Amino acid sequence: AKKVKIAVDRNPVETSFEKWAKPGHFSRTLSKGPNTTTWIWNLHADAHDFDSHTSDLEEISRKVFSA
Amino acid sequence: DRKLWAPGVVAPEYLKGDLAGDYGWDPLGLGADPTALKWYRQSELQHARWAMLGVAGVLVQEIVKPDVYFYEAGLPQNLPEPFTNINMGGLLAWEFILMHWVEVRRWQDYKNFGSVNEDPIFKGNKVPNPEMGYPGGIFDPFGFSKGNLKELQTKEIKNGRLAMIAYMAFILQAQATGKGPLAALSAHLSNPFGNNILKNIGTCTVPHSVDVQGLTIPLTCLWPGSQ
Amino acid sequence: MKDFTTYLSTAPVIATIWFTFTAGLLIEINRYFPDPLVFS
Amino acid sequence: VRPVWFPGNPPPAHLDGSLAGDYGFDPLFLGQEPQTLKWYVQAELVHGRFAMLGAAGIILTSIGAKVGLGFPEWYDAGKVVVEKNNIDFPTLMVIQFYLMGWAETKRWYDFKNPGSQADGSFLGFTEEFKGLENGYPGGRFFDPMGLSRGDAAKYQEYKQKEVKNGRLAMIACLGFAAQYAATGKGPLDNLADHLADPNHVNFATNGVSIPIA
Amino acid sequence: GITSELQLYTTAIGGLVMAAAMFFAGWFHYHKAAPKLEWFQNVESMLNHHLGGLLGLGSLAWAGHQIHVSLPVNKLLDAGVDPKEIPLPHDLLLNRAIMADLYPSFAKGIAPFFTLNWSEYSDFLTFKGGLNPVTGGLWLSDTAHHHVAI
Amino acid sequence: VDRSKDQLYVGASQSSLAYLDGSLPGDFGFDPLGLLDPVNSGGFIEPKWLQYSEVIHARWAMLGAAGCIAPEVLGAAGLIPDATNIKWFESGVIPPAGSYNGYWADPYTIFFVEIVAMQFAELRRLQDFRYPGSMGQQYFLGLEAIFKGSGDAAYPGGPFFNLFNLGKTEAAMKELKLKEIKNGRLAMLAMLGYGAQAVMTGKGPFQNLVEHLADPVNNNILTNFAG
Ligand code: CHL
Ligand code: CLA
Ligand code: CLA
Ligand code: CLA
Ligand code: CLA
Ligand code: CLA
Ligand SMILES: CC(/C=C/C=C(C)/C=C/[C@@]12O[C@]1(C)C[C@@H](O)CC2(C)C)=C\C=C\C=C(C)\C=C\C=C(C)\C=C\[C@@]12O[C@]1(C)C[C@@H](O)CC2(C)C
Repeated sequence: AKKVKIAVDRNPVETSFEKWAKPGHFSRTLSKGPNTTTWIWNLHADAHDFDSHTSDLEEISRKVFSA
Repeated sequence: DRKLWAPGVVAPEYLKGDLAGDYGWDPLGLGADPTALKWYRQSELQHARWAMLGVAGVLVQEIVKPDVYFYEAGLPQNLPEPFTNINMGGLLAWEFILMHWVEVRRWQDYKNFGSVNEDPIFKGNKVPNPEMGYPGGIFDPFGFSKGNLKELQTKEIKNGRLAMIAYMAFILQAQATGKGPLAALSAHLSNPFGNNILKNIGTCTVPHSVDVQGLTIPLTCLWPGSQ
Repeated sequence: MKDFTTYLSTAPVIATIWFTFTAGLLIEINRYFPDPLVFS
Repeated sequence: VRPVWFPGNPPPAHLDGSLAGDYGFDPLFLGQEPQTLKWYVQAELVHGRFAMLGAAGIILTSIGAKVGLGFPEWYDAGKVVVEKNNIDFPTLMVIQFYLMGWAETKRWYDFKNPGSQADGSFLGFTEEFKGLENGYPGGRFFDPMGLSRGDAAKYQEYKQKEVKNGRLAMIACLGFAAQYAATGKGPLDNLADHLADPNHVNFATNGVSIPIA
Repeated sequence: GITSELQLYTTAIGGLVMAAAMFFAGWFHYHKAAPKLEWFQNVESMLNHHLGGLLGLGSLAWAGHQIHVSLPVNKLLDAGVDPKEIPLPHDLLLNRAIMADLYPSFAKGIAPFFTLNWSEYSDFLTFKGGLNPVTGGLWLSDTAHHHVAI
Repeated sequence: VDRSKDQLYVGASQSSLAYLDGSLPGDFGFDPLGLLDPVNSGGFIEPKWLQYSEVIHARWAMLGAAGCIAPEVLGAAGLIPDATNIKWFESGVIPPAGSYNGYWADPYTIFFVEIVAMQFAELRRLQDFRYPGSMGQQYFLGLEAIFKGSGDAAYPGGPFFNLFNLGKTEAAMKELKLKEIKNGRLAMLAMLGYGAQAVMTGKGPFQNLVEHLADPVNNNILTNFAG
């Protein structure tokens, strides 16, 4: 009988432009940077595929809610 | 062990009875800075001493000349016959020159205690000036300073504080009722209930502005009373 | 601020500013010199 | 320790109080990079110094207008001066950019390479253009009275005074523009109106600043 | 019931404030206070709020606008009144006398609602069906009873 | 919500007793929605902000409840001129409902002074919540001496906000806080009553009370649905 209640985590992530300057940060494969033009398309194709960036359901849900 | 302004209230640390008339009253904590407390103490003496002259002048002037209505006594046409309609510009010139000298001397004493005791023109003359704000000497010809000076300082400040409250009562009463202090007192006695603050508070009897020898001077009441 | 200016240096941001500038220049020229067909 | 624009908020790391007029006000972190902060420190001083000249000039001429000496309002002086004196505006504009361009280019390459303008290239002057600090030329031309070469403690006090009067002047010059747009009258014309009836004559009643009024 | 470009302008400004609020909420609920996984899995609670709270109160609130703003304004517009001469929506809200002229049921206040004399509101809660002959669209009185029922 | 006093109110639940241990003032166990649960709290929904907000709402509501009816009571007793016997919603706060001409300035001119004054009062109060004790450090004309706080945001204390240092003992202070919260909660309901009664009847709170006493059966919420 888990009670229905508000549950959050405080300051889960930091607000910084650091990752805005590192394309592909969300994915392990693309984080290394481009070697072929195929990398550029892969960046946009997998940007919103949250379920493949992380295997954590909680992290996926939080991105969906804010998106 | 001295009595305080209210029962069962802790006095501030910096108020330990050194100064006269010390009830440990400082809700805004303006005396926390030791240097600021000295300056505010001087201004309390200035307001206390000027206010006492103000209250005495209004009351005595009312008795001798009931019709002058001190609030309007500043107008040149209301001045005594020798000075009636004197040029206010020249009259102000005397006050500025004379008060600028006297007040700068008092100010320099505060900045550097004991520097301005000696007379500038006639060498040799000096005042004791035992404490700041209490020059003594020529300012105390009768020598009342000798004796229990601490008690006299207490009497001065307590009467001076009462004068400050009393004088601003004269101003607000004149603005609201248009009568001097004694005149308003007589009015209350005649009709205590019909004539009191509950009725007069809503009216301000001061004109918006006056013309003093061709110069327009703005005037105001201390509250937005119904003109 | 260093990272933010790095973000503005990314290819999509530069292209947007560059073509916004390039387009604006061409649009403004045709506003003051309408209908250019021959150098003359 | 030192006072800040928002009491209780710690000052930013990149603002350590060394600069004049530092109150730790940089909410957008525009000057986080040390080299960019030098550029803005000088930009603020140049903006502040021009505003002080502008505000003093606008105020003085406005007093001339009210007293009746015949001065035009600051927003009409340009047209009056050109027409009355028969001056060709494009020639006057060009002359300004030659004189400003030469003087302001020298200030530009002293920022890039400090001390470069004091090499004697310009008419043999070798010490009047060396520069003392960033934004503070010094020297016997820009500082003839040597108030920057006397007491060190008081010179730091003046730097505080210069920036704060400069910031105040910058705000005032914005007030002149905003007041003219809202009211259409001169600076001191607005001041006279406010003193007449302060309660019923101000921005909340001009019918523009608060449209919902 | 929009009759002036001022009313359109105010909605646009409100739209931008809502847009700013939406972007703040996204930042807030990801970088500041992010709900946990157990929060997202209250499907029973979410349906209750989204059925009675989002759709339910949303329909009731819009019925309030139609009953108090759309119906009076469109009744006068169809009658041929010049748009600039129509009463403003807040005048209709504050003055029950004006509403009574258009719809006499308003003269009785909300007592019929609580006394279950719902037939008193037949003049503005209709079930006509068909299309309004003057404008060729559905009766707004029908549309109001629709959103009240919904 | 059980009226009056009691150990627990009607809505008290075993779930809410987990964290409601009587430490807070007016802690009667009433939290059916469990908004004060410490576990996994964040944002504004946390015990410290919610308890702080209730006190702030209580104090504003108490001033509002007494201030939204005093003009009518004083006007009814003849202690103020009839020109100022005005319903709370016809003072000027809602011009469409009614506005009063006769203030010293246009109501928008007065509002700007309200904005500036409340910016200082409210942002300084906030900074003591974010950084406890921070308002007693930076110079503020010597007034920082009285803004040092007491560690608990809702109860600053100090020489001014605790002018007469009441509740010196721990037991006494708890009773005062409880009395403050109950009066504050009662005033919050009274203010909601003023707002609801204004819409339903269109009259002032004092008028509604007088009418109810006249014919209690013929004057109540049920009869006001229609007129
Ligand atoms: C190759 C050509 C060449 C170019 C493009 C430049 C360009 C420049 N030089 Mg120059 N220089 C050049 C050759 C040389 N310069 C110098 C030595 C210098 C020095 C020492 C300096 C410059 C500076 C400058 C800059 C002035 C900016 C400005 O607004 O000037 C505005 C121009 C003027 C005010 C003068 C021209 C005005 C007008 C066109 C002519 C008017 C003539 C009439 C007789 C006027 C009479 C008016 C009276 C009667 C009221 C500019 C970037 C200055 C600078 O910015 O340094 C950082 C500077 O200090 N140059 C020498 C000698 C070694 C050169 C030799 O070839
Ligand atoms: C919360 C207090 C309060 C407020 C905000 C107002 C506001 C107003 N009053 Mg009212 N008034 C009040 C209380 C208040 N009054 C009381 C208690 C009395 C009885 C003494 C009056 C008697 C009164 C009169 C006779 C008139 C007004 C008028 C006015 C207007 C301002 C102009 C004026 O002359 O005011 C003057 C009013 C005052 C200076 C009262 C100040 C009260 C302070 C703020 C509260 C503390 C008072 C304290 C308990 C001492 C009371 C007296 C004492 C002897 C016991 C304005 C609408 C005027 C009006 O109607 O204009 C159309 C007007 O003519 N008021
Ligand atoms: C200035 C504020 C700010 C800053 C500095 C950050 C910083 C960060 N955020 Mg956060 N975020 C913010 C605001 C901010 N966020 C807001 C307002 C929201 C609500 C939407 C979010 C929601 C959010 C999520 C859900 C996530 C982050 C993440 C991140 C990280 C990487 C973000 C990135 O790479 O962006 C660079 C990306 C862009 C510049 C794209 C911008 C997209 C926006 C929505 C505009 C869309 C325009 C649209 C396409 C227009 C039509 C196009 C057409 C005309 C062609 C980083 C720590 C990620 C993270 O932490 O991963 C581990 C992550 O998953 N943020
Ligand atoms: C959500 C939809 C909605 C809303 C918001 C309204 C709103 C309104 N209707 Mg409408 N109505 C609706 C749906 C709605 N209606 C529906 C579905 C029907 C069909 C059955 C009707 C049928 C209907 C009729 C027949 C009438 C209304 C009327 C009214 C008005 C008065 C109601 C009344 O007496 O309230 C009584 C009291 C309250 C609602 C409580 C008010 C509580 C306030 C806001 C509390 C404020 C507290 C706060 C702390 C105080 C401020 C403090 C601050 C300033 C410091 C009001 C504007 C009446 C009217 O005047 O029409 C012109 C009317 O006669 N309605
Ligand atoms: C899809 C929408 C959505 C959802 C599901 C949530 C969910 C949540 N929010 Mg978030 N939030 C949203 C939108 C949403 N938010 C938006 C748009 C904003 C920007 C304004 C915020 C700003 C925000 C903050 C600042 C906080 C939350 C918090 C919370 C949590 C508790 C919410 C709660 O109990 O509220 C119950 C509601 C109230 C207490 C307030 C009720 C009154 C509000 C102010 C207005 C409601 C208007 C109403 C819908 C329409 C009225 C119609 C008419 C009468 C005018 C929870 C995880 C809190 C948190 O993190 O807790 C851990 C928290 O601190 N949210
Ligand atoms: C949240 C609190 C609150 C608010 C916002 C209001 C707001 C209002 N009240 Mg209400 N009121 C309240 C609480 C409140 N009241 C309470 C608790 C009471 C019971 C005591 C009253 C009793 C009351 C009455 C009896 C009247 C109002 C009136 C008013 C209106 C005019 C206000 C005015 O003119 O003030 C005047 C402004 C002040 C009192 C502040 C003066 C500020 C100066 C700068 C102070 C200077 C001090 C001086 C230098 C040194 C001290 C001097 C002193 C020792 C003599 C306004 C809508 C009036 C109204 O409705 O008129 C139509 C009215 O008649 N109120
Ligand atoms: C100087 C003065 C009056 C001077 C009057 C003079 C010269 C009058 C002269 C004339 O009248 C004559 C004779 C005749 C007329 O024909 C002409 C004039 C010219 C009109 C009054 C001061 C009057 C001064 C007053 C009333 C000051 C009151 C201060 C108070 C209450 C401060 C309280 C606190 O600051 C503390 C101490 C500590 C903090 O912690 C808490 C708070 C509460 C902030």
